[PDB]
Amino acid sequence: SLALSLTADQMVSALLDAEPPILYSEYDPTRPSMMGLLTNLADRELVHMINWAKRVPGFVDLTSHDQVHLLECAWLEILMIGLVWRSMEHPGKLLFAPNLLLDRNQGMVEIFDMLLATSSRFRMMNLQGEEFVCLKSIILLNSGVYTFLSSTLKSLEEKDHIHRVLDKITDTLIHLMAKAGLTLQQQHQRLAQLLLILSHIRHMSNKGMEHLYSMVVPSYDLLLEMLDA
Amino acid sequence: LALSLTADQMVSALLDAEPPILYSEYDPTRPFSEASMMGLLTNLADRELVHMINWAKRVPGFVDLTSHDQVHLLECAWLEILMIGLVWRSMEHPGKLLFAPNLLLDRNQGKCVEMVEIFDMLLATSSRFRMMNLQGEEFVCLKSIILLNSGVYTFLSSTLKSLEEKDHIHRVLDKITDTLIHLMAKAGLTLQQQHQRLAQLLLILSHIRHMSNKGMEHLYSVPSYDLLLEMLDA
Ligand SMILES: COc1ccc(N(CC(F)(F)F)S(=O)(=O)[C@@H]2C[C@@H]3O[C@H]2C(c2ccc(OCCCN4CCCCC4)cc2)=C3c2ccc(O)cc2)cc1
Ligand SMILES: COc1ccc(N(CC(F)(F)F)S(=O)(=O)[C@@H]2C[C@@H]3O[C@H]2C(c2ccc(OCCCN4CCCCC4)cc2)=C3c2ccc(O)cc2)cc1
Repeated sequence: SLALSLTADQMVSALLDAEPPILYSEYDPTRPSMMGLLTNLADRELVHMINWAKRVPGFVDLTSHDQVHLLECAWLEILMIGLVWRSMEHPGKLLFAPNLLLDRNQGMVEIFDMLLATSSRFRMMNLQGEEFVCLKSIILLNSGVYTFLSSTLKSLEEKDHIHRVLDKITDTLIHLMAKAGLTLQQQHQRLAQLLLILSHIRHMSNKGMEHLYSMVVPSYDLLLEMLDA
Repeated sequence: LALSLTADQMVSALLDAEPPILYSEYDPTRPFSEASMMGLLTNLADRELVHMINWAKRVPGFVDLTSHDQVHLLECAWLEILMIGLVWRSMEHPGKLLFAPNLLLDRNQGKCVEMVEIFDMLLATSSRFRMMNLQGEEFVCLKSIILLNSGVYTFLSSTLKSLEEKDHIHRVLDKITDTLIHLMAKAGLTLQQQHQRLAQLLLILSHIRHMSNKGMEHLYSVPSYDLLLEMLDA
């Protein structure tokens, strides 16, 4: 596997090159709904996410089935971390798209507040683009790894592979911090601080999901089809 | 005092603060029904909660926070703490959850649901801990991280006080991180292995959050603010 042979700098480069573009809401600036705009935006982001996933080093070494399970578990967290990153330089506001910039007053409010808090945390920490892409990849690989239903040798090799790629991403994060001039202590601390926020993103994704089942999630089969294509 | 602790004193303080393992209500009618399974687990959890508050009060830095912030952290973290305790106890019992020494359940007895899905996840966490050879000293660090980290991002914070509280939480979390690293360095791990193992332990916390959320979601009808406040004051 090419992925396990990458240096820190090549891992960063691969992830930066794979980044999807920032998409616009289909809001017509000449025409005078919220869920409609977000749904349409998310549906377009999802197509890019599948193609971005395929470019995350190590991801395509997995079976199609395991690729889908990871996307199933991670998709909402990935959209959410994207949103939080885009919003970082806009305190008090969520930048769903350049033409859909919302404050607290608008759009559940609970989930909004949590997204804003994550954004403030990223700002306070001076989160860098290179760090962002590492975290986004970690979410993809980590979110679904503990819930693989299979007991075959293959499933064991797949889990092991995921853990090895996650270790590479960890090495990458540490290398970026050492290059930026952080001491060893600061490196371990900052890595912990970044990984701990992932647990908040899991939470937000779960609450988002919970607030939905008062009323569509991409199915296994839909995701499998999108991967195959 | 908490920010002046060395790695070794932090470990010591956490080890000394560990709550006892409780027993489930003696001699329930077996086999279990949904109602009585939930009855036994609820009673067990309610008793564990009192000990958890006493344990929390001894986590270095926790009692420096306002009562209000102490409660908010326990509110967000309590189920994750019970869950990580269960996973730790179950580590040396593959395929089984050790709710208590006298309540050791295998997957088959999860099917008393609406349960089995969350059981499977708990078992997977237990196997992950086993495979990684998770040590007691590491466990107590992780459990403290959950307490301090789970509720820290959802402080409705405008005041300088709220900012100093959050800063304090982050400084104590940094100390726990240093502590975990020190334990790993002492155990003989290289620098690379140290960073990797720390990452692997912290990433499991995200799965424990998930299990806590799903547990909550599968609840078809939580310790109140007032209960938690009262237990802290006492
Ligand atoms: C269905 O899944 C959820 C889960 C939670 C919520 N939410 C409202 C709550 F149900 F919770 F009340 S939410 O958590 O607040 C969610 C976070 C943020 O706001 C919502 C939203 C958001 C809306 C709608 C959507 O549908 C797209 C999926 C529909 N498609 C998938 C497969 C093809 C056909 C159907 C996804 C995402 C956001 C978003 C958007 C973009 C972004 O780049 C970043 C963030 C809403 C929907
Ligand atoms: C039988 O039907 C199900 C259905 C699902 C599950 N669950 C999945 C499974 F665990 F079986 F795999 S579970 O819902 O996720 C939940 C996790 C675990 O089992 C339940 C339970 C649990 C019960 C109750 C409770 O407090 C109840 C209320 C507490 N008090 C608050 C204020 C005063 C009044 C009440 C907390 C916790 C557990 C526990 C318990 C202790 C522990 O040390 C570790 C774990 C289990 C059985």
